[PDB]
Amino acid sequence: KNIKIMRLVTGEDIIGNISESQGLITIKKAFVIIPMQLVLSPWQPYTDDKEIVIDDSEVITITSPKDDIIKSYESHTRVLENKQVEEILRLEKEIEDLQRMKEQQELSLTEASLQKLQERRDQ
Amino acid sequence: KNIKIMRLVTGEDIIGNISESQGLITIKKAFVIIPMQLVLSPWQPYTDDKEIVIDDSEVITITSPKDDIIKSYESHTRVLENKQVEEILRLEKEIEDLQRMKEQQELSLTEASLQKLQERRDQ
Amino acid sequence: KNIKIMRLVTGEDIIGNISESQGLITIKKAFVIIPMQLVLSPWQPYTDDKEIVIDDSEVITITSPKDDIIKSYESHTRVLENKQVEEILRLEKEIEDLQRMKEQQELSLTEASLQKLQERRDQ
Amino acid sequence: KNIKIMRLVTGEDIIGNISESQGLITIKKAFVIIPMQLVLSPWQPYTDDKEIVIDDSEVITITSPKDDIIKSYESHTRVLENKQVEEILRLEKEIEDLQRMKEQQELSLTEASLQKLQERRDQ
Ligand SMILES: [Ba+2]
Ligand SMILES: [Ba+2]
Ligand SMILES: [Ba+2]
Ligand SMILES: [Ba+2]
Repeated sequence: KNIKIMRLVTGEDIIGNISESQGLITIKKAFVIIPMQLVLSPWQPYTDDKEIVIDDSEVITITSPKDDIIKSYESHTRVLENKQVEEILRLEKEIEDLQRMKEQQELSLTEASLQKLQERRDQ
Repeated sequence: KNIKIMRLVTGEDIIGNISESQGLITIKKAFVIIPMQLVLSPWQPYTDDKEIVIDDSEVITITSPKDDIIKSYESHTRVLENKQVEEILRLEKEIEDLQRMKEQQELSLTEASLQKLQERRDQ
Repeated sequence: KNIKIMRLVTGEDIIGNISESQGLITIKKAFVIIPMQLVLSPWQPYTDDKEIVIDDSEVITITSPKDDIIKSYESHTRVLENKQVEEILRLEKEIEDLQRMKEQQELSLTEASLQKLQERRDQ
Repeated sequence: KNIKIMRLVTGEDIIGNISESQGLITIKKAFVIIPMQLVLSPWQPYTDDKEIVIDDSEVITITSPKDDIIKSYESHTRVLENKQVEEILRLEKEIEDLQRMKEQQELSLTEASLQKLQERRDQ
């Protein structure tokens, strides 16, 4: 584990897990720090990739942060995971309930209705 | 097929498929006729059984109806089946969409998060 | 266990545990279903008998219900038992407290007062 | 086919078909993603070239996107083509109608008028 803040050539502050292998660096769980206490936002809200590879030629400064920001970052990154798991449980329960109710509703049906059901499902 | 209206000892009018075997009669797709044009309602809205067996000692009159009521009954009994099939398709599509979205959401997860997911699902 | 709804000659819907032995049937934990969701009420609120015996000649239809009503009936029949037990605990605690307080109050008394107490209790 | 979102040094998000051959990359059907649901806009609205060649030294991150954005991008890129074809049909029909009407109008003319027509067309 290695948490190091950095400043991008664009002019923004990125905090996350860093790995510097061969110049090009790998970033995990990156967060944009908005100056405003502190506010953190997702860096790449359009991708699900765990790691993002960038080039060291496009980063200005890489430095270790103070402990308060470390605590805030850890708290935020565990709250997000907890909420994600809670939503997964909610979705699974709703899916199970809907499937059971649909099964019971479909159970009471006639033969011709079942044939029409199959035909329209095929269509 | 045999459609015969009847009047119950309670004082209500039941229309549906009738079968008189050994005194006790079997009724399918029974409908209560409300005097008000004509209005039909389900007879036993708390059961999913296709056939209901009653005793001939508890029915006053059993007579064949006119053609207009036959047409209305057939129209209503096909509209109900059509709506039932449409709702079955709606439910199946919603279930499939929800399952797919939950699968994609669960795909992006970490190992420790997956372990916590499994533990809480077991609980 | 056997839950079957039935319709009485009076024109009401009874749900509960049923046992058909020799024509005459035994009913346990009967509930009147009021058409209004669903609302259930006690059938015989003036008796404490667990089982009630009626005659099959006085019942119109006996049919198995759908699963939603089964779930509602089970929930209601466990909530009633839970509330009954809670009230039993409340009454026992109140009785114990009152008895203890009366005992301490009676402890501080004189001999002539005790004799008058005994005489008036005898009266 | 290969759809990968990327972030430019300018600070914008480009989604489209990507091909990385020799460092310099080729982009087809590029779209600017405006953060606002999602909104997509054309990247180069002043050129008709199918492919645009850029340099990898001018791109920060290249990552695969999630499925929702893929679906939205495919829907938008088929709607645009459908509308383009519809407009082509509209224009062709209008041109044919105008040409036919002009032909019929020109048919009814005199010899001297035809000579003046030819002279002024030559001018
Ligand atoms: Ba540097
Ligand atoms: Ba009779
Ligand atoms: Ba009977
Ligand atoms: Ba690069």
